[PDB]
Amino acid sequence: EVKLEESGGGLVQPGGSMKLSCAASGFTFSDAWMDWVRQSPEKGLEWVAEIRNKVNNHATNYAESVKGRFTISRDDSRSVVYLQMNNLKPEDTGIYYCTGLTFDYWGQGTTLTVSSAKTTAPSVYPLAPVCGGTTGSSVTLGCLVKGYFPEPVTLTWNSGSLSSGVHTFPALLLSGLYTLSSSVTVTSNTWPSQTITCNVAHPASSTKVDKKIEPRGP
Amino acid sequence: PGERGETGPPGP
Amino acid sequence: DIVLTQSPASLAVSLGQRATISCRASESVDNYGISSMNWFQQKAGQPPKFLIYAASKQGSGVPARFSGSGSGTDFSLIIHPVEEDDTAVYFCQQSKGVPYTFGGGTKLEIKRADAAPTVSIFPPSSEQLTSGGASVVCFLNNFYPKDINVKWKIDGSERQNGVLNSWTDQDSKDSTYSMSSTLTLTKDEYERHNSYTCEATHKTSTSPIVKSFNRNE
Repeated sequence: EVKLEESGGGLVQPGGSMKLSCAASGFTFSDAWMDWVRQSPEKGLEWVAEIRNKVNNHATNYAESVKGRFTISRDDSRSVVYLQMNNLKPEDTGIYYCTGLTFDYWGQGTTLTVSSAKTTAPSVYPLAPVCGGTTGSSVTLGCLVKGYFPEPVTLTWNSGSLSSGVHTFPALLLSGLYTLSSSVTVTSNTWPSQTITCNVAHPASSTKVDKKIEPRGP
Repeated sequence: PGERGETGPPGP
Repeated sequence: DIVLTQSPASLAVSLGQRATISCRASESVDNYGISSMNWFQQKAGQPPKFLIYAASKQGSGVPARFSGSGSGTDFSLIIHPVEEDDTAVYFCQQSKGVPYTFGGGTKLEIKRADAAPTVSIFPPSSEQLTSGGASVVCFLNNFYPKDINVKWKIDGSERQNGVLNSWTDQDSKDSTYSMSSTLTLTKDEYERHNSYTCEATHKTSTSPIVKSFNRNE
């Protein structure tokens, strides 16, 4: 199977620098043309840069808005593509995908945020049902992630084990800081009998938090 | 096609 | 630069029916006798996935029901029969020459029978209160259509400031939508008032679904 893994996104000041990199496997790398594509809410999907294979002299091409500032390169011996980004601006903010065989294959993306705002870790609060007990034959628990920057966080339930019946909602900006919540629904036998734990990771601040959902005591 | 990709630019 | 313009912006189709999405180029994408037009599918929280190339040819391993047509400046993606899992944003994209450019995307929604939300209400957690904050949270899960209204009441009195609503993208399995509504207050203001209520007005019922608690229970 083909596999692409980006790394090196995060937060940076306007005017600063950042080097993304991409590890590929599953196809003959030195033959492949590789590109970087980015995605923002404002401009949609933008092709950023191309690097061609050995046969095409490792030729490079760039989008107009990044020429002079961004440089794409490859190490065919390590199967890696790099994207050096200098003199970054607020509009460079977005999700950066590494693509292989032009756009046949795509990585999961890495997030780049250009802002002079400071990294802030999230508070994570377990949301248990109302003091009183369970309405019915299923029960809904929750988990609130408040006050973080930049994006993203990743939230799971029982470290990924409990996946169906989950609704994790899009983050929103609450006066410079992001808030999101997630609900999970199980049958009333499952909880509280078996313990259910909200797991939140915020790579930007090296935060990993686990919050067990306890029923409320008066 | 194993180099340029099926989505890559047309070429002679 | 070649500019790709998609239409419609979004579209709602029943299971088993045909969906047709268009893409118009500002100038011809033909080169070497091939129309350099590709289509991608982006599900929620995912990278784009490659579906069609050279206008009409299916990507390796891509299902039978996705097909494409066109040449020059006018192209289209056709999906038949439409399935639950096909809910996504579809992009056209042009590789005739540098710079490579994408369309704005077209949102496909799957039609299903109406369904009322399951509403759950959550007081501020002990941990949030001891930290000096207070957020009251309402989950409205698994409803259709996406159109819904939420109303907060504090002591029977309507409230608007501090409310934030976030919808999921449509579910890939059951074609429903879910939503969180979050009233955030100062701890000082939370502890003045006693009765917190969350009212969901939705197409499915004339009278709302009400869920409530009192701070002292």
